Amino acid sequence: MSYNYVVTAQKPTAVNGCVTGHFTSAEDLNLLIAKNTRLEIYVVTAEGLRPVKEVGMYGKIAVMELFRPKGESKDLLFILTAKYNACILEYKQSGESIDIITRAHGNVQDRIGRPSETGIIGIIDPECRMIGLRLYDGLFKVIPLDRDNKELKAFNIRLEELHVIDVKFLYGCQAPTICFVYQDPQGRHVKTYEVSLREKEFNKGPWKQENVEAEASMVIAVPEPFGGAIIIGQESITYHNGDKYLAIAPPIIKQSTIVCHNRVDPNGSRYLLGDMEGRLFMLLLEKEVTLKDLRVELLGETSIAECLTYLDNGVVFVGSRLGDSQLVKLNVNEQGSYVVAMETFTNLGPIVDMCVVDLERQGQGQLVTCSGAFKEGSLRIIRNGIGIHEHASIDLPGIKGLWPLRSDPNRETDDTLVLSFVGQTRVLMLNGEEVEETELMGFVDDQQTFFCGNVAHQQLIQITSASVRLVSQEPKALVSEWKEPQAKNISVASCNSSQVVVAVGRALYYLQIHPQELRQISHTEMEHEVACLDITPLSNGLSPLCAIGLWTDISARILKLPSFELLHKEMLGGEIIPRSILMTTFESSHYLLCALGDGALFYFGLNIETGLLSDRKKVTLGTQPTVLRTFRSLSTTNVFACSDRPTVIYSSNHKLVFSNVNLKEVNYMCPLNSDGYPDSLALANNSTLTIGTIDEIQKLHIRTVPLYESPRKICYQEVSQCFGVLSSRIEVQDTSGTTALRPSASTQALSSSVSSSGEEVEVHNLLIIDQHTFEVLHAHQFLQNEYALSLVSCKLGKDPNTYFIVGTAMVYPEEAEPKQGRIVVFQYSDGKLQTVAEKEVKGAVYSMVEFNGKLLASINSTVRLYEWTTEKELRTECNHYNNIMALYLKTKGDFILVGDLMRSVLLLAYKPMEGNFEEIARDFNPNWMSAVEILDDDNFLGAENAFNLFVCQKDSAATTDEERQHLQEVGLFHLGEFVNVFCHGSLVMPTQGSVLFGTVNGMIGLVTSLSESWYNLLLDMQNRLNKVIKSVGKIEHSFWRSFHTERKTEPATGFIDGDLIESFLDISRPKMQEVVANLQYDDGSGMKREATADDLIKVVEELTRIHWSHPQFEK
Amino acid sequence: PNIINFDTSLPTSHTYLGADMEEFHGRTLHDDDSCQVIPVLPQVMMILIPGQTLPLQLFHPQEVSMVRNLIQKDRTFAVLAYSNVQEREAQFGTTAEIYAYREEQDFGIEIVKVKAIGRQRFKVLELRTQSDGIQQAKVQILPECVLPSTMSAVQLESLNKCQIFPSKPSYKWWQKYQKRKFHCANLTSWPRWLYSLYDAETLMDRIKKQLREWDENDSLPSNPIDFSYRVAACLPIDDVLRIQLLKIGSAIQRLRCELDIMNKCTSLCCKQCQETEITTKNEIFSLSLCGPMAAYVNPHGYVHETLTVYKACNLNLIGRPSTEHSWFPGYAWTVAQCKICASHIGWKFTATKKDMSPQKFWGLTRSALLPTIPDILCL
Ligand SMILES: Nc1cccc2c1C(=O)N([C@H]1CCC(=O)NC1=O)C2=O
Ligand SMILES: [Zn+2]
Repeated sequence: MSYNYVVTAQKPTAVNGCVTGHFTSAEDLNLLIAKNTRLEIYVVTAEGLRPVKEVGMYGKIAVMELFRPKGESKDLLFILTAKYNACILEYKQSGESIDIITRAHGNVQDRIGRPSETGIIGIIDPECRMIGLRLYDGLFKVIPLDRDNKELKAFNIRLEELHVIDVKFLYGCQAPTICFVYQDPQGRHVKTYEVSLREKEFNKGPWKQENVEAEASMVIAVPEPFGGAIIIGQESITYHNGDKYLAIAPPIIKQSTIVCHNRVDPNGSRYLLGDMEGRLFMLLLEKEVTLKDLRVELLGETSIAECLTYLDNGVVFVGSRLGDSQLVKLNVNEQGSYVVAMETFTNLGPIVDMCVVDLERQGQGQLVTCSGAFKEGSLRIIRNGIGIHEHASIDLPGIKGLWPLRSDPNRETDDTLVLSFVGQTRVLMLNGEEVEETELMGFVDDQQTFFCGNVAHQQLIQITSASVRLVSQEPKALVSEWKEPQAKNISVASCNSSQVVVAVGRALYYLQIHPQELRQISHTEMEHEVACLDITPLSNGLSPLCAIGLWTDISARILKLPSFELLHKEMLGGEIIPRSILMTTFESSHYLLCALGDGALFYFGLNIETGLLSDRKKVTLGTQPTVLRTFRSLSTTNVFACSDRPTVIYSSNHKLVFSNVNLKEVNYMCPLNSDGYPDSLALANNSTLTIGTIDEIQKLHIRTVPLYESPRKICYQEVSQCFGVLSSRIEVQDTSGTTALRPSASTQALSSSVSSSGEEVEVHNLLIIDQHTFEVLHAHQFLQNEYALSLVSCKLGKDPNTYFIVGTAMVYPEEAEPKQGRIVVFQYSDGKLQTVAEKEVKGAVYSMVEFNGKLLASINSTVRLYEWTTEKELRTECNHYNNIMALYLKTKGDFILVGDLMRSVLLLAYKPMEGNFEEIARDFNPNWMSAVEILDDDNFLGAENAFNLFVCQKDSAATTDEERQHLQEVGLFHLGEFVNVFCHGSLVMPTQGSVLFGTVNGMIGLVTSLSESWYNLLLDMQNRLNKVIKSVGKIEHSFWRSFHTERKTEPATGFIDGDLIESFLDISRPKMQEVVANLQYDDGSGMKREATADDLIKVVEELTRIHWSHPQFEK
Repeated sequence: PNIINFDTSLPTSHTYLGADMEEFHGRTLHDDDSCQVIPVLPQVMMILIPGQTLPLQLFHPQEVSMVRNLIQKDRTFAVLAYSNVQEREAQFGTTAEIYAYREEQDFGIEIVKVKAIGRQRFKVLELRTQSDGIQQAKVQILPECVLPSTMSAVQLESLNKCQIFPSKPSYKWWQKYQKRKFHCANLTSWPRWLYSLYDAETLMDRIKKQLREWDENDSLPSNPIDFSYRVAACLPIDDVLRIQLLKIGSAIQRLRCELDIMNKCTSLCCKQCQETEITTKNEIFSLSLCGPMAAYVNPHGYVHETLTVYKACNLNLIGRPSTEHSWFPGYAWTVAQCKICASHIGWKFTATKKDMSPQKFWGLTRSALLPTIPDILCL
């Protein structure tokens, strides 16, 4: 609506910068990584990297450089943000307390200035006299590094050369000297200048070189003793100094564009170079002291590197924007100099498209992204839950139950897993990680076990259909056996350390565990068949209550012991009988859970002495019946719920919560505290027994499905249990006439189809990827020069089939505007993709949306609506000619939101009685727009330049027809990220609505709506938090969030920053009361009483529950 | 045909106006989105585009004294793009800043001749008439929307050093320009070819090919803003399309709109007749340095946006050729009327000397033509 809450669900993963130095101490070697708005600080260790501190800034890090001014014990850090906020930071640590303090700060933006084409360049001279900033054409800003320059005051030196490509400060010079590559009418050249510190002007530099390579783009300052500079172009690498000139152009770099570099050693005898394709090179300066020649060696392949940094021990950090980041080892006499991958780091960006699987389910929905580009392209399956580290797998099918057990009374650790099967029981012994099937004396393999385990007096119990068997630990024999008076088989079995409550049809029986004897104490008949029983002591191993579920009554009731007196009777409702029942305590407060035959779970409070339901609550846990099992996590007790959707039930603020398990269908479970598997669990499905350890806490589980090509669009087709993915791959023209660069998803599919029988070419495909295995089941190749643009998965008209529909465009280098394209309707039946129908359009099909059982498509500047007929053809119903290109298309009801690349918003309405569209409203505001979404019938969200969000609303006032057709700008916010996709979807099961967004940096965020009362409270809260929260670099949050373009800056409105709001939980108790001091809390009556810290702790806590939680950085 | 014995710089000088005029070089610009109150000239009916020159001849004492007091101030007046000429209704307009001025008081007849240039677009808040008869408009300055590159936001920092390309000498050059400038399109939802449709440089080059057909004998501006306004003042479009063009705030949308008009509107018809064809776009040529169409004032202070074409059809010629007040020195004019409806379409221009080229041409007034697409704006 008009009031929105925007919060981060996954911080940016893409790496834009990486530096090494000595930040945390003079003795430590650090690795500083910039991930947009975040700075991660690691300590390089012989084994690997150790995370020490991660900070967020109210800015997009544009420059990050470590430096050591004279008199300083360890390095300082210079950061410059995209909004020209400059700062010098220092790492301060007192024991286990870490702060990043601002030594100096200030905004270095100029009132006038044309921002340079090769962007912001920030360089520091070797002597640390100054910071040199190339922000605008014709100017070189200089910030002296004097101790007293705490406001980073600077001066500009006019540069005659207007088009500078790259600049660096040289080494071994008599005064701060810059070296740069520039272009002018006579070509590309290299020039140097001295910075006169007294004059604050440029002086004639030591050397220059006119007419360098047309493509030279990188300046490398070589340190002493040689000094000078290295220039890297497209086909050549050259060295320059006052007198010397070296030039190489080796074939090894002929087909590479080098875009990054790093100095390996302090003498600068070796450099690492990375091209746009993942090749890693080593540039060596060969001495004879003097510098004699240059040599390039191809080391191997890494991820496409944005930045490289040599660490130590031949370990290189590869910072990537298009694929996962890495730690590679350079190995690098016998072999050539080569590289081996050591560690990989998840990078979800760029997220070019995404979709939600299980959106309808309350929570438990996975997000699938089209991530990366080129050889780094992949799908990323993102789900939140508790993971299980599997340690062992046993192929043993048909398991109907698992029980932990201790065959040795002198040991406290379990050493036996007993499993039941239909009409059978097997015993497995554990000797460390060695599982070996054995026989247990006194236990029968003849019958199916309903319960078994350790009981009182150093004994074991085994409850089968035939009988109840007491077994001695030392002698391993059946000391006592209880059987039904008429030999009738048991139907339900419950037991604890000293009590056994067996159910024989409708009649319950209460046996008591005694030394070498099972004493039958009580025998009663219930008014319905017994479906589930429980006697968990909540006591000295004795529970005076018994939970029992019934068939005819369909109720879960709590009875007294040993009197069988009904203390309460609660009717569950419906026609399915219960499956499991459990009495358990969460955070000293008792409960009574009840699982139904249709995966429905009921949870009520249970009075230990009274025996009655406190609150009738229900939570659907799946389709399959649920089996509840108690287990201990730490001091407290948790319950594992086995079904098609396994769940862990726990307490939080004395209230039940339901974290889902990052696992598939689990039928049975039991805790296992073996010597080889301590504090572990056993899980059983239809065919396997798994022994694993459940993770500490809920985190994101990301499955990477590499495609080795670029995924462009994704749709989910539930009926087919698969994904439709538009993808492209680059091929190079071959002599024997085009060919692939490497195998990828579209060339490695199980089955494939085609649309017809040295420069690059894009081959477009439709992949059908299985949703469980992720194998490429099929690949369809589009026509030569045909660009696949849009994709939907839907049912049309009266047709029951679900189709994959693709909108294409014919792309010819000679034609600027697309004049040809088509809509192809595909069906994935059995194992193949069939083309059902095709529709030629006279333009590009930029977008497609299923619209009320019809296909709404935007072709060029028009919006067309198609009907799917019984002859299985798309027949044109109506058209809407827009004065804009219909790039974006979103619909809600009969409304259509149409948008172009320049932020032109058009609102249309399908008139069913007229058979055409009517323009409702519009808004022209030229700015680059990257995505749009409909929030509700009246409000529209969009992402516009530069990294902003905006909300426009159709007018409430309705004064006149002109006011009715004009959209009002009600929200603006500088997000700091570039949104590629918006989609409605549930993350976790006040606020209304959920809109997720995917970005270029791999960040995933959420936009939800607020009431005016909530927005006004949180807006006040932000202004009070902005006075409490310390900002790295002393940047005002309001300046950071202000809507921004190079030309304009307006304050944010209509948006609440959830990342700032949630930081309230991390501030001190006294500071919390300063924040909430004059806040007006509204409980739901208008009576705005004063807000307390506890009111806002509960308010901000439920806000954290609407999105995925962020992981702690440091160990 | 070629231009011979005719100085193409002569028409932009407006020598028919008279002797040398005092020139003013100071420049007044009002803040973006600011509210200014600027005087409107009463009988001016033209729709002015920024950068476009407007010659005027004022004879009424209230107009003469209004410009006299305008010279002593910011030299700016408001030119309204009338939505209703009869109802005197206007929603938009352009300021015109006087750059040249001359007074004539020969025979006791005061005449003020001015040359003004369009500066800034605005939105009309209100129109109030003054005691002197001069309307005064309260206007809100519309800002020129300047956008960076489409890629400036999603651009990888490592490929920043590749954003300067070697000098343009070629279809192969444009293929390489697109592939390198829009390489980071791979991080977004759209292809490089889409980003080309919104690239000022590519759009100006597309226009430049068709503008070269009109003026076969590279003086156009480099700034997309200046180029789009220079092209806007040359398109012979009807008043309804010209007001839509003026309403555009971005040079990208303006260049895109101009390319659509140039690719669709290829036949010029009589506005009164509507379906009667006067000339085709193939006949349009630039006799003036400013292009194929410029504003010129007649002896009675009436402004005509005259378009020069090689041949015009379906016109009848009335009167005898006259060189009086001729906007093309060396040519005589003859009134041309539509043969069907007799509406004044423009004039036939005949050369007075046999050594001139072209020996004949047509000057068609913009207000008389209707551009048809032989079988609304588009940005
Ligand atoms: N002498 C008169 C008298 C009435 C109308 C006009 C002229 C006249 O000269 N022009 C045009 C004709 C065409 C031209 O070259 N210059 C003009 O001022 C008129 O519209
Ligand atoms: Zn006519």
